[PDB]
Amino acid sequence: MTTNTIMEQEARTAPQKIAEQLLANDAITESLGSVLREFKPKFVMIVGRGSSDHAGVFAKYLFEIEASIPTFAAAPSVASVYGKTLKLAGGLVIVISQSGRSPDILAQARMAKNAGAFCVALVNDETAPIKDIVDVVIPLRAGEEKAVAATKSYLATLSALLQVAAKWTQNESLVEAVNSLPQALQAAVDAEPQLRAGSLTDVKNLVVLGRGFGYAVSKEIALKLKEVCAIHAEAFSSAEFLHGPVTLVEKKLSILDVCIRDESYGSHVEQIANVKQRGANLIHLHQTSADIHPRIAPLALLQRFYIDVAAVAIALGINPDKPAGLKKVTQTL
Amino acid sequence: TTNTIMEQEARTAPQKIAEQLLANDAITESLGSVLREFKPKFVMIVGRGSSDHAGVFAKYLFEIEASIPTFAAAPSVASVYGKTLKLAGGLVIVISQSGRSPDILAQARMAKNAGAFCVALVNDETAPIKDIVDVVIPLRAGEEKAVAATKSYLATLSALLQVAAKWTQNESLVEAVNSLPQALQAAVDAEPQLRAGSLTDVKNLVVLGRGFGYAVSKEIALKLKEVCAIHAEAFSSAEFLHGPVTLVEKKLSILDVCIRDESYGSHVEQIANVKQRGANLIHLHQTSADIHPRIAPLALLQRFYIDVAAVAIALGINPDKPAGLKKVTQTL
Ligand SMILES: N[C@@H](CO)[C@@H](O)[C@H](O)[C@H](O)COP(=O)(O)O
Ligand SMILES: N[C@@H](CO)[C@@H](O)[C@H](O)[C@H](O)COP(=O)(O)O
Ligand SMILES: N[C@@H](CO)[C@@H](O)[C@H](O)[C@H](O)COP(=O)(O)O
Ligand SMILES: N[C@@H](CO)[C@@H](O)[C@H](O)[C@H](O)COP(=O)(O)O
Ligand SMILES: [Mg+2]
Ligand SMILES: [Mg+2]
Repeated sequence: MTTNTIMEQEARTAPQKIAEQLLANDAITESLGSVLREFKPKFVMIVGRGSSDHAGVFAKYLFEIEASIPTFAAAPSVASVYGKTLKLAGGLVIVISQSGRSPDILAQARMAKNAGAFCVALVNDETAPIKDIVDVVIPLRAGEEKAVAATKSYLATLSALLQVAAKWTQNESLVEAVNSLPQALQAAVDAEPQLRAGSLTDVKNLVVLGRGFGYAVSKEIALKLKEVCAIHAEAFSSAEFLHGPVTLVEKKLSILDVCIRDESYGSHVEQIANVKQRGANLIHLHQTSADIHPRIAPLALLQRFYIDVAAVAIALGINPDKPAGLKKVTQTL
Repeated sequence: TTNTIMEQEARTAPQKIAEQLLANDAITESLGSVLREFKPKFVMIVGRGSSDHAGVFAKYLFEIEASIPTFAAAPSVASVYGKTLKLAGGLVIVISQSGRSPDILAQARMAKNAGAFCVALVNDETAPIKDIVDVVIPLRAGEEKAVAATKSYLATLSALLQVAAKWTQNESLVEAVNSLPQALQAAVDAEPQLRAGSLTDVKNLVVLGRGFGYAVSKEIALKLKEVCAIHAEAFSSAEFLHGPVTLVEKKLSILDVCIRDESYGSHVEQIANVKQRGANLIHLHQTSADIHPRIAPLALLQRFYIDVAAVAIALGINPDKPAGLKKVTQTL
C-alpha cells in the first residue's frame, strides 16, 4: 500500500464487497431473471450519469452480446428539459445511480415508469428517493462510497449487471464468470502496479483506446484521468479512432491501451499496431491474469487501474478523495 | 475567405439542400406512410464519424418529435464479436456518406437479417449499402472531395428533418424544413463567429452543448480535431458537471454551443457556472434569432464550417487533406 487516500482503501475493499453483493443478491437476481425471461424486453434503456453512464455502456455490450437485445443510454434532457414522454411499453429501463438523488435521473425514471416500462434500479444508497419510483431495486451493497471518485460502486454496478445477465440468460459461461469474479478481483488487487505517474508527467491530454468491453472500461478510465489527475483524457473505439481523430497522432499523442483478452483481442491489437506504426507513444494497461474469464477481465483491469491511479493522483498533487470543485452527489437537470 | 475545397463545398450546402428537399419529397412521403403503418418500437442508427454525430442528432430529433427511443448501434457486436440482435419491429437507419466501411455493412447485414426495417441515408448511390437496406434516401450533396465532411453532414441532417416532418406530420417541422435553405444561406451571409486568435496556443478544448446543441457539439469537436489538430471533446452541459469540471480549475478553453430552444435556459446557466469556475470561453451562437429552433443548430454549424476552414489555414493545417486521413475510411 502506498497512498493514504480514502480512494485506494475503498478500491482495495471492492473484491470482498462484490463477493458479499453476489451472495446477498443471488435470490433477487434469480427472481429478476425469471421475470425477464417471461417479459421478453424489446430493448434495454440505461439511465445514468458519470461513471453510471459508463456502466451503462458496459451493460450495452453485455446485453447485446450475451442476450442479443439492443441496449442504449437514455438522454435525460428529453424528459427533464423538453418535457417529452417516450414510448417505452415493453422495454426494460435500468436506472443506475450510487447516490440516487440527481433530479434529471429521477425525472427520467419517473417518465419511464409513466410510459409503462419495466423499471429496475441498481442503487447503492438504499435510502435514495429512486427506490420509490422504480419497480424492483437491486442493492449494489458496496457500502458508503466516501471518496468523490467512484471505485467500489462502479465495480459493484458491473457485477450487479453481470449477475442479472447470468441469471436472466442462464448462459453457463456467464454464470462461471460471475462465480469467478470475486477471486479475479482479489488477484487483481494483489498484482503488481500497472500505471505510474512517471508515464503521465507533462501530459495534459490523452486518448484511451479500447474495443468492445474494453471500450466501455476506457470511458471510465478517461473520466478518472480527468477527475483525479486533471488530464484531458478521451476514450475511443479503436475502430472509430481511425475515422478522423488519428490526425492528433501526428501531433505527438499519448495513447493508453485497454487490452482485454476477449474476442475483440485480434482486432484491437491490430488497430493498436496500426496506431503504433503511425507514431504514437503507448502505455499498455492489461488484465492482471491471462487465466480470467473474458467477460471478467474488463473489471480486473479496472481494479488495478483504480489503485494505481490513486497513486498517480497523489504524485501529481491532486487529492483524489476531494478533487477540486467536485462533490460525491452532483445534481443537474 | 480561403480558396480551400472545404469552404467551397460548405458554401454550396444551402442550394444543394434546397434541391435535395424538393427531389426527396415523394420518397420521404412514402417512407412516412410506411413508418406510420409499421409503428417502430425503436430507431437504431448505424454510422461512424460525422455520420454518428448525425445519428446523435437523429436521437434527439426522433425522441423529442416522435417519442420513439433512438440510439447508436455498436458495430463491433456484429463485426468483431460476430453476435446478432433481435431487431424485429425496429427501424434501422444506416447513415454513411461513402456507404463502404465493412463494419457498417456488417451491422447493416445483421440488422436486415434480424427482420429490422432498414433505411439508408447515403451520398454515393452506387454503394454497397444500397444492396442491403430496404430503402435508400439519397443525400444529394454531390461529390464531397475534401476529407472533412461539411455539405454531406448538413444534407444528412436535412434528410433526417424531412423524414421526421413526413412521418410525424408536425406542422412546426414542416415549417422548419421549408425555411431551412433560407436559414443556411443567412448563416453563410452572417458575420464570422469563430476566429483563429481565440484558438492560438490551444491544444485541448471542450465543446459544451445541450440537446440538439450537444449533437452539433460532437460534430464541431470532430472537425476541430480533424482540421485544427486540436484535442476537442464534446459534452452535455449537464454531464460535464459530473466529473470533467475539474479540468476547469486548470485554465481550460471551452466552446459554448448556444441553441435558442427549450434547452436555452439550463445550458446558459451551465455555461455561466463554468465561466465563474474560471474557464476561457469562446461563444458560438445561432446566426439569427428568428430561425426555427429545430434548424438553429444547422445554421450555427453552417457558420462554423466556414469559420473553421479559415482557422485551419491560419493554424497551418490543410483542411482538404488532413495529416494521415482519407475520405473513405474502412476499419471493420
Ligand atoms: N463522482 C463521479 C464519478 O467518479 C461522478 O461522475 C458520478 O458518477 C455522477 O455524479 C453520478 O453519480 P450517481 O451514480 O450517484 O448518480
Ligand atoms: N451517452 C453519453 C455520451 O456518450 C452521455 O454523456 C449523454 O450525452 C447524456 O446522456 C446526455 O444527457 P442530456 O440529454 O441530459 O444532455
Ligand atoms: N456512440 C458513439 C460514442 O459516443 C460511437 O462512436 C461508438 O463508440 C462506436 O459506434 C462503437 O463502435 P464499436 O462497437 O465497433 O467499438
Ligand atoms: N470524413 C470524416 C468526417 O469529416 C470521417 O469522420 C467520416 O465521417 C467517417 O469515416 C465515416 O464516413 P462515412 O460517413 O462516409 O461512412
Ligand atoms: Mg458511417
Ligand atoms: Mg446533451
